[PDB]
This record gives sequence, C-alpha cells and structure tokens, in this order.
Amino acid sequence: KVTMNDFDYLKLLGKGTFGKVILVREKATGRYYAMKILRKEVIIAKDEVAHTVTESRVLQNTRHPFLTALKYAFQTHDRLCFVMEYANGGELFFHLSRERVFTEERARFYGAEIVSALEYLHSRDVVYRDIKLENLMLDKDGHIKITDFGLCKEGISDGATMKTFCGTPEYLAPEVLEDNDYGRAVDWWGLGVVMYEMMCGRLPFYNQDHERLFELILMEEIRFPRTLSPEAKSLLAGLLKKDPKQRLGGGPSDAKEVMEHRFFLSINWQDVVQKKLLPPFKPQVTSEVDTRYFDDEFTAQSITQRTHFPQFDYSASI
Amino acid sequence: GRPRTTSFAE
Ligand SMILES: Nc1ncnc2c1ncn2[C@@H]1O[C@H](COP(=O)(O)OP(=O)(O)NP(=O)(O)O)[C@@H](O)[C@H]1O
Ligand SMILES: [Mn+2]
Ligand SMILES: [Mn+2]
Repeated sequence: KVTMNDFDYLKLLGKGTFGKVILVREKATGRYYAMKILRKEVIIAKDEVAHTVTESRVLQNTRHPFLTALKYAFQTHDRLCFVMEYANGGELFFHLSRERVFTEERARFYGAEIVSALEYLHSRDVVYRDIKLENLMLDKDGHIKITDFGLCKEGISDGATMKTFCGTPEYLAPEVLEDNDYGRAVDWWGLGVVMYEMMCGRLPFYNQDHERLFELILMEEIRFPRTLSPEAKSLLAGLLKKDPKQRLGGGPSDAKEVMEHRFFLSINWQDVVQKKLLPPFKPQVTSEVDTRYFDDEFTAQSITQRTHFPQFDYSASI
Repeated sequence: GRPRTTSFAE
C-alpha cells in the first residue's frame, strides 16, 4: 500500500484549474517522481468522476516510450494521487516560448514521436483529445513524454464516436465546435496545431475572446510563411483540414496516412519507437531537483467508504 | 506571445 507520508514534497511543477503537480522524492528508494494531486470534493461537484477514472485507467494500462508511465495511483480521505515518471525537460511550451520557432527538422523529430504515441493510443482504442504544448513534455534525454490523460476516452475503435464538448479552446477541432458527435480525427487536428506552432511560431487561429476564436477555427483559412517548405505546408494543410473526412489521418487507416506523408519520408518508424534517433536538444539538468525548464510562476510558489473512487490503488510491476 | 491555455469539459 502507498500513502502520502512515503514522499518528500519539494516544489510545484505545474497547476491547472482542477489540480496541481508537485515534484516528489520517494523516501524508501530516493527516486524522483511527479505527483498529480486532485481534490475529490471539486471532482464530485463538477460531475467529473468518469473522466478521472478514465485518466487512471489510461495511465495504468498504457506502455509506450513516449507516454508518461505511472508508478503508483492511490487515494486518501480527500485527495486523488498519480505518481508519474518525472519529465525533467519541462513542457514543449517552455522551449517554444523561449526559442520563438523551431527548425523543420526539430519539429519533425517531436512530431514523429507524437505520431508514434497517438498511433499506439488509437490502437488501444483511446482518443487523447487534449494535444497541446503544455501537455507535451521532454524527458531527461530530450524525448517526448505525453502527459495529462484527463480528457481521454476509452473504447473508441475504428469509426466510433464521442459526444463530450471538451478540450482546450485554441486547440479545438471544427467538428467539436459543431453539434452532435465526432471521431478520432480530432487528435490529428491537435497534432496539426502543435506542428504549426513549432514551425510557424504562432497558433493558426487566435483571439483572447473564445467566441471570436471559435469563429476563426470554423471559418478562417490558414496562412503559411512563404519560406516554409512545400512538404511542411502540405503536412499542415492536411492536418488542419476543417472536414475530418478530408483530414490527413481522418481516413480509415488513421495514423498510416500521417506516417506516409512526404514530410516524414526520412523517418524510420521502428527507429522512432525504439529510441534510436538522436535528440536535437538534451535538457541540461545538473540534478534531479533542477527545475530550470519549468516556469518560475510555479516553482517559486510555497507548498503547504462512500467517497471511495473505483479502479484506483495501483502499483507498477516494472 | 500566446498565454497559458487550460482545458474545459461541459
Ligand atoms: N509527468 C510530469 N512530469 C513533469 N511535469 C508534469 C508532469 N505531468 C504534468 N506536469 C506539469 O504539470 C502541468 C499540469 O499538469 P496536467 O496534468 O496537465 O494538469 P491539468 O489540470 O489536467 N491541466 P489542463 O487540463 O491541461 O488544464 C503540465 O502542464 C506540466 O507542466
Ligand atoms: Mn494539461
Ligand atoms: Mn487535463
């Protein structure tokens, strides 16, 4: 059994509108992890129990080099905890905000690893729904680690659909902004938005007001820098097609359409999943407590059976 | 630019 007192709480890594992520050290092993702490009272009040159970189930049942692995999943009288592997390299958002834009080869490396992770998720009948730079992390070696499985949906095979209006505003697919249901192709639109941000240095559509932003996603056409390579323009135009049926990856073969696109011609997909490719950036962390790749807004902050959640209480064998 | 973006669920 795993308890709250088995860990040392060092510093805050990130904070959401629902929960917080703290860098912890396991007392018995000396190993460092990232603990996502969620408050039970907030989750029950917002009727978000199903999504939280799914987040646990996806973290427990997935095994891929580009997905954050779960060590422990436990609960107390008022809190829900996820002890995940710590991504020392920070968010892709931190790096992109600093560097303004990435080269096409650097974007290709990250994009290839995200595609590999999304292929795996879709093959396990899981749709991610929240692809964004804040959810795409880098480990100590510089490889992608997708975190935050909070909006995942299980049991979505082939052309199966979802009905929940969810995601992140700036990353929402046009079909999600329409009534009724949507398919797995929403993840390819999300991939398109992050690839656009990485290669063009800005979001494809932006406005501070959500109502105006939604109009842009549904109605405005994408623009590309004149100097962007034709293969990159084609990848982005394909991933950012408004109709999911016309979108790259929106067909019956799903990930295969994205994998076989000319932008990824130089990529060996088996070399990607086996981590044989050299990272274009290696995090320069000196210790396991070095949080230089996390925002100061978070790290400088000081940290201080009827309610039983099902399908929790996990411990990893590997 | 672009500020931090958070998720939602209806
Ligand atoms: N495994 C991890 N290692 C290091 N940092 C992490 C890890 N998981 C999450 N974080 C950081 O904590 C932040 C928030 O965690 P996240 O799981 O995205 O919370 P959330 O409330 O679901 N956010 P959102 O739904 O996107 O508004 C992330 O954006 C990361 O910066
Ligand atoms: Mn997140
Ligand atoms: Mn989330």
